[PDB]
Amino acid sequence: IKDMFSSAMEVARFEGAQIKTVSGIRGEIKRALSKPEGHYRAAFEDKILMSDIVILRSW
Amino acid sequence: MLRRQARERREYLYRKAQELQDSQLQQKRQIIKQALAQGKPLPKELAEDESLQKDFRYDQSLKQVDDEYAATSGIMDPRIIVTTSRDPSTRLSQFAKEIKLLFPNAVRLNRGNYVMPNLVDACKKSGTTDLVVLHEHRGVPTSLTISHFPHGPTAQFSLHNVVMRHDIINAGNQSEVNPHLIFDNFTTALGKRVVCILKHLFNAGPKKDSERVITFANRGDFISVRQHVYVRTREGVEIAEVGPRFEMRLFELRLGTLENKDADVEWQLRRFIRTANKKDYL
Amino acid sequence: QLKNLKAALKARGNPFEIKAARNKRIAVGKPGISKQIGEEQRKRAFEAR
Amino acid sequence: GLKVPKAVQKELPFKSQIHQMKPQKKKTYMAKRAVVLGGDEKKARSFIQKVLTISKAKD
Amino acid sequence: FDRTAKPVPVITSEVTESLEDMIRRRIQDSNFDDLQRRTL
Amino acid sequence: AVPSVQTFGKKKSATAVAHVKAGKGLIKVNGSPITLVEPEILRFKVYEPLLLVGLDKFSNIDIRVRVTGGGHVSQVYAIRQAIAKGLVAYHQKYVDEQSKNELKKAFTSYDRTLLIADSRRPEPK
Amino acid sequence: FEARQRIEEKNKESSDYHAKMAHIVNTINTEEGAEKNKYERERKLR
RNA sequence: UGACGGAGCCAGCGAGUCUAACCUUGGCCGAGAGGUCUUGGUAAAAACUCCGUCGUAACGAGGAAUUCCUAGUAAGCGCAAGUCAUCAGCUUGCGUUGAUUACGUCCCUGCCCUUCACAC
Ligand SMILES: [Mg+2]
Ligand SMILES: [Mg+2]
Ligand SMILES: [Mg+2]
Repeated sequence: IKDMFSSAMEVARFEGAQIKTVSGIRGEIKRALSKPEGHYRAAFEDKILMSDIVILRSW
Repeated sequence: MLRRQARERREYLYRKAQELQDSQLQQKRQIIKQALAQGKPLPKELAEDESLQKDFRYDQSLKQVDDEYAATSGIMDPRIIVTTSRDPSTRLSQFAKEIKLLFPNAVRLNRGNYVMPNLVDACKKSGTTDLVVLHEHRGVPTSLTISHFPHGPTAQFSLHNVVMRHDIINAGNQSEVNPHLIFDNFTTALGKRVVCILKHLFNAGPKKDSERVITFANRGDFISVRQHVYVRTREGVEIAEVGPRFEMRLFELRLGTLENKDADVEWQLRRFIRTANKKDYL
Repeated sequence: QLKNLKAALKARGNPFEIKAARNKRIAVGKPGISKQIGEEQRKRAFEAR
Repeated sequence: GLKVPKAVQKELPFKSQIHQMKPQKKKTYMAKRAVVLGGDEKKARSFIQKVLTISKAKD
Repeated sequence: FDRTAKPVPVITSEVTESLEDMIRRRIQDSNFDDLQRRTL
Repeated sequence: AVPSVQTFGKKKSATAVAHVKAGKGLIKVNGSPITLVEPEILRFKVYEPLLLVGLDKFSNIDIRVRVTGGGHVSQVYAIRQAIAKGLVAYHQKYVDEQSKNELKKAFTSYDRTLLIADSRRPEPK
Repeated sequence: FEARQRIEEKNKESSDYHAKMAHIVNTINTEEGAEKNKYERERKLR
């Protein structure tokens, strides 16, 4: 995933956080990718599409 | 062999499906037995079932370890092969040796270009009981899968906080007696299932004064595995870590060998269900 | 390790809490103690928040 | 539609083997011989396949 | 924010001591859960 | 119908199918003459049957070999095994059994792998 | 560390809520149901 | 036991209407939303065999110690997939080429076990 965070430092703060797609597919922030800054790896309960948008709910 | 193994699985699978159907019948016989002993009236369904009452005369004279392990439990000592993933790192080779020393009847085998169907077929020919395959990430063990032959189950674990004995200086050599086993805090049926799988990797009938103990301690589905050597003192017991340390968390359990990806799953870890955090299955 | 243990205890009457490095030309740290101190200091800080 | 792997399709029992006709590339003689009535018959043959299209959709 | 999974436990010194106390108790009571050879 | 026989040779993933029939001594591999088999250094390997029993026996038959899978070496071994098995089977079916016995004796005396598959199945220890 | 604390707090809060809601529902059924049945029999007696 | 170029040629895994860049220069249309075009920069089977050419600050194959390893094994080569844990600073599979040395001994080092015929 991209555009959620600006740098890998921010991702580490949210590692393990709960996320979902518009379709309702639930996932998790697994690890921050070294290159480029802000990109990160996530695992979802089912395969997602490129058109989907992932959301992290926070308060 | 191949024809014999195939039929034996079909008969085993057929026997299970009948047993699930027979479970209601078994309970009905229990009600009849209780009523005869206590004298209470039978329920209406049992009262009008003439066939069951006639059958009860023959079935009156009717009376544990899992079905796969029941045949050889406590009779034949296990035969275990410990292998790794293709092109293993040096650390994984060392760790595979440590796991080999952990189990008294384990043999380490090099997996260079061995194919998974070939590996299981080769082990089944030689009478091997279990197969252990280890994975790693940059020289850090990550997973451990145990496949019980000839027909499963296959239990896969993920290893965390691994501390190998090669990291210890002047550690010395291990003792290779048949060790005592400790299974702490396994309550649920799945916990009993895991205990049965892990228990049978060891030889039966350790000596009472055996000086080596292996403990599998369940703490929130993370089974801590430790190996200790103890000396009975005059006012208690003193133990010492021999290693390795690691915590293993079950995440899959299939009714078949590790080769068969189509084997029916006995249990899997659901991580994305909303109530995942709340309950501990083991 | 046990034979050393029996020799030690009879003389008197856990090397895994230490990692030891390899000398290329030795105990380097304390995981259980350091992580415990590392975990406790943020625990009281969490209590403060 | 589902496509069965050829490795699986090869080692299937006699009863269940999927019948997959290959396309023909060389022109068959009967394909070069058959006469198709044009003009009036074309208009009376397009009309029918329209009528059967409506009837199937209505049902 | 919410977290989907509980983090992997950290082996602190207190955790080891609690684990060690159980092992010493079991050995002292001489109660072990180990496979027993079947008769005949 | 023209008398013909079919045989298989196998080495690792390489599989060769040999069809041997009455003919005029035409040996082909994958639609080309046997003399063009590659690598050249191992060419005499695939010649080994033809030379061990003599080219006179092949003067009355045509052999067509089709090879798929594996690498160069395994393909060569599959070809030679298929050729030997095809010759023996043809002499079994459409010629006296005495010559069959002589062919089997020669091939087994030189190299038994020409007839029986060389399978290095794993053996745990 | 913060993730561990949040999960344990959430689980504790959820368990208490379910116990509390069960208690108020059970007590209402038992005490008011008794009067409901107790009244109904008098109407039957009448 | 090279580099460059050309030629010949050999695998097995793998198929969700699903697979996938970024930053700019400007034209036109449109109330807006936006749509289309234009533009520069940045990032992103191999082995094998045959033929022809040249030519033999840091570092030039890695000390002491220490670890592992017995046949389709060590080692080399590439191709796929990412399968609720783990993994992409990577992980797991798949095929290709494929050896040397031992397969004996309890001498040393550890661990372990012992103290129904006939014949002994
Ligand atoms: Mg290797
Ligand atoms: Mg590789
Ligand atoms: Mg690897």
